[PDB]
Amino acid sequence: LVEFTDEEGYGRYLDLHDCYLKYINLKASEKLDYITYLSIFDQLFDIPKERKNAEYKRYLEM
Amino acid sequence: MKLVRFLMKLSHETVTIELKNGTQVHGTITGVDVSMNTHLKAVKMTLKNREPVQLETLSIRGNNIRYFILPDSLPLDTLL
Amino acid sequence: SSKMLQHIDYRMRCILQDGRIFIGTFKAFDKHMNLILCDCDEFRKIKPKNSKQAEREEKRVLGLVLLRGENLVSMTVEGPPP
Amino acid sequence: VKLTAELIEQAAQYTNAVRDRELDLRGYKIPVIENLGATLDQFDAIDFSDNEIRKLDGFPLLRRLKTLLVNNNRICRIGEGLDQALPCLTELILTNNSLVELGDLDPLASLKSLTYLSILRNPVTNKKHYRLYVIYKVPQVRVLDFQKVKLKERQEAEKMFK
Amino acid sequence: PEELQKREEEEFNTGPLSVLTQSVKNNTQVLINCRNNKKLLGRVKAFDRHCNMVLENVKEMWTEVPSKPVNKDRYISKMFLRGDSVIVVLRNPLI
Amino acid sequence: METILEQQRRYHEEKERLMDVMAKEMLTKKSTLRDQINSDHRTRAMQDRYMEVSGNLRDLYDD
Amino acid sequence: AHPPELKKFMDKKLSLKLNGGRHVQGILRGFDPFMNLVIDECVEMATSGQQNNIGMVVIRGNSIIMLEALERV
Amino acid sequence: QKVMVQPINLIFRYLQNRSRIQVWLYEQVNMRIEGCIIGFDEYMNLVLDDAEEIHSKTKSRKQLGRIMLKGDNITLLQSVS
Amino acid sequence: IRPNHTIYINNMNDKIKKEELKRSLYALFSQFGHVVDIVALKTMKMRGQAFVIFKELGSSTNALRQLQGFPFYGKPMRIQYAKTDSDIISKMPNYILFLNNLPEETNEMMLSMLFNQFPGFKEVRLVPGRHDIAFVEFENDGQAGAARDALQGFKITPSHAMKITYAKK
Amino acid sequence: SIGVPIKVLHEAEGHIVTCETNTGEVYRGKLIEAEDNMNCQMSNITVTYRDGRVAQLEQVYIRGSKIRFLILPDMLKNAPMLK
RNA sequence: GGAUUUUUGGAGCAGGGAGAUGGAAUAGGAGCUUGCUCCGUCCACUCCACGCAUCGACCUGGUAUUGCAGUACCUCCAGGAACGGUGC
Repeated sequence: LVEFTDEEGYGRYLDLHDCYLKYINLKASEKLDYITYLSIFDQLFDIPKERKNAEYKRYLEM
Repeated sequence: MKLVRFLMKLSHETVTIELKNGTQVHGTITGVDVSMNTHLKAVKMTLKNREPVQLETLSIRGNNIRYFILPDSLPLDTLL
Repeated sequence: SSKMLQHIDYRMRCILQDGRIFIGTFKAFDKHMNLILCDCDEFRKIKPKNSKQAEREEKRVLGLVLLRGENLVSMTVEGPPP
Repeated sequence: VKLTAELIEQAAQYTNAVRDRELDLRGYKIPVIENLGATLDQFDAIDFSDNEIRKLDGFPLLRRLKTLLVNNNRICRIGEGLDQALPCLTELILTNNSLVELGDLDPLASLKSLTYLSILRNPVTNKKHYRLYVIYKVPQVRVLDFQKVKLKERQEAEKMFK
Repeated sequence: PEELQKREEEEFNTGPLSVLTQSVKNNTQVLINCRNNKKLLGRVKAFDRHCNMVLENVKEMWTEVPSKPVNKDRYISKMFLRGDSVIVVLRNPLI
Repeated sequence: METILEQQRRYHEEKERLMDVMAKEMLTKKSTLRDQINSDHRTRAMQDRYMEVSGNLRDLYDD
Repeated sequence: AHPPELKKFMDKKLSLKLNGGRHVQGILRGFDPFMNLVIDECVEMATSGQQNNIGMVVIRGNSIIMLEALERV
Repeated sequence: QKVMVQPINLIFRYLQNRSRIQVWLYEQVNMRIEGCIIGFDEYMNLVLDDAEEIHSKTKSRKQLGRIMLKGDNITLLQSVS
Repeated sequence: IRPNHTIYINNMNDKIKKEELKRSLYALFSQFGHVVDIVALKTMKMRGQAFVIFKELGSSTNALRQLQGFPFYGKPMRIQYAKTDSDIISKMPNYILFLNNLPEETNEMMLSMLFNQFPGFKEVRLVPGRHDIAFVEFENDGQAGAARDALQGFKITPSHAMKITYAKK
Repeated sequence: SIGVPIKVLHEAEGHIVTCETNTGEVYRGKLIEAEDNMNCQMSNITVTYRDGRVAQLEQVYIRGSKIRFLILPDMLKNAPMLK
């Protein structure tokens, strides 16, 4: 419990709620749910979410 | 209905209380009473424009808190 | 539960609204969260006012302190009962 | 008997006569000082009367301390890295020890905030040009051996060993 | 008791907290000024006599001087908010 | 000090004990995810010890 | 809701200390359980030396910090 | 054995005489709001007729009319006439 | 003069500040024993004088034995036992030893006080017969040894010194 | 009822206490009477006035809502309410 | 049991002006490195308005008190002002 948070349940789940909050701030609009956010993270080698030269880079790093 | 009763049914929940003197106290609730005084443990407490100190437990008075940050994994409709 | 009664007789640090720190043996409290602190010391943060001056903490010894509850922000423990 | 946190936790913790936070360690015959950081920086003055401490060393970072009382110990050598761990000291009470040479007082110039010193009942007091060497060595001390410094002492401290 | 529960619902329907009632009626955001100058855009889950609030989807905007001060904002997902720090609740926010 | 004989013998023995212990763990049944991850993290620290002991064993043969 | 024990300070010349550093002096003429005072011959003294006699005032209790007895009480 | 001027009596005297009342402000040393008291109530909330703010720094008086100055702001009630 | 816990001090330098005087006195008297309190008053009756309250009587005797005429802030200080007791102090080998040259007047409580210092005493018998003689019995032999070593030549009522020997079968 | 601290404050009356008001002025004097809402009246007051100006007032009455804290005499440290 | 002395807060914010003054070792942008130029963040010194006046703590020299007490603080003169807060 110094290595995992409760939402992660020891390798069962990953918390992406915090990343979803940072993502709302980054897009500057609320037109985007948690489920809509997960569809973004199902992307692999296709069209990017934002322009890859913008501020999306700091978020992607984190 | 009073929402202090909503807050009193929180224990071992990791919140982040913003106090009235610009303080940010991130810790898990051990007890809230009817006067909104919150007793936390495992506290990461950051004063205004200061480094985050850590305390084993804190006991904030009720009027001095400004707002909470509750966990996202909280079903509030069952809590009300 | 009466949670503050668990914290009784400990060396406790109490944060006031103006930023002071009261380290005292927390003897008693009540409904308004007044405190009685034995051997209590207050700690004022001192603004530096320069680019190169450090920030210091001035400590006053007080003794038996009744702290009115409207001043109190939050209390933490420092030590076991001496 | 060696010193541990056990003798810290049981000893008298109180408010002294000069109204600071005090831990008492009288009459323990401690030869080496270690494991002091369990005091959790809640103290301003720690007594060490009647211990067999050979050297004043092993001092961890405690910021709130303003007085060390090392009365009647066996300090023959002194620690040098004391100012990095005791930054806000005001009194050092080194009475009744076995300091013999002038250079043995040389680490004491590193404490910037130092104001009061007592090196009484020491052989280092016995040698000539002692007190002026202390003033010329540690200038920030205002009270030396319960004698206030004077400007004639500062001048004849600056004059010698040029 | 029960007459106070009917009294509080009719009072929250017709009184000053109606907009908070309206914010729990059709689930629209309110813009809440706080005593530390933080604007809060978010829905209200529940309120009371004190305007204590339980809030969803909160965007807290505020203005920070580093020069020109910038509109640094954060997204608090779900929160509780004490009622004495609330300044102004405006039911329909423009943007 | 018998670096050639005693120290290498002790380091070889300590390695054998570490192999026996994480073998005893992989022999035992596991019942829930927390205690699985806990043992797998424990076996990681034992592997860190094994690698360090094996490091020292390899840098003790020049003399 | 207990009234303050200002029965000593009644009809005695006071020196109030209100919040904001304000300072008024005068003969205390009455009080309520909220410590709202009624001051007769009330003279307001500002940061400037000149003192405005304002006569008969009602001071709300929550602004009072202190009151000094300028008479012996 | 002494009789007391409780402050509601004197605020009601201000009401009866319709006297123009200067009101000081809590934690606001600059501004003083003066007006004719039409009425007041339990928490010392006042209503004022032809009220005006007086900022002592700018020495300017801004007219307001009939206001309801909330009671917790009041420090002192001074009669100008 | 009787031994007290508080040592009274005059002939000090009155030009120093009171808090510096209190820090310096706590420094100067931390050596002898545990200082529980110091009374330094700067009023015109009591300036230049201090009182140091100790926990034990022996440390006050050691302070009076050491600091006769100590140069302190440019003045040789004069320490005496204080005429009154404090507020705080007033608020707070064989088992059998044969004692000789014991004062006739000696009270039972006094004997317990002197002998008891080296722990628990089983019983003491004073001689109603050959006066100035007594038997002191200790519960533990170790205690007895300590008492015997220390007590011989003990000065109680300076006119006489006690002689203590181990009882013989 | 009445809390343990206000009972200690009532015990402190007749002795020299030290109030600090909300404006930081330090009023040290003999506590003549204290009240349930911490209204304190003190005689022989020595006021500090927040910039060092120690004056001596006689017979002050401090509103309890402005009291930051109350340094009570240490001889009340053994009171049976503190137990 | 959110309307003056305690718990639903009267709190938030900013440190005067100027000078071809000085620095961002590893951390500003633009004229698309390096060198140069411009602009919305500090500290040190100098000038106007040592920001101002106040009292407390404190350092040097001279000087007075030799006194048995449970303490906001304690002699006076002159210089310097490192600290605290009050009103503008």
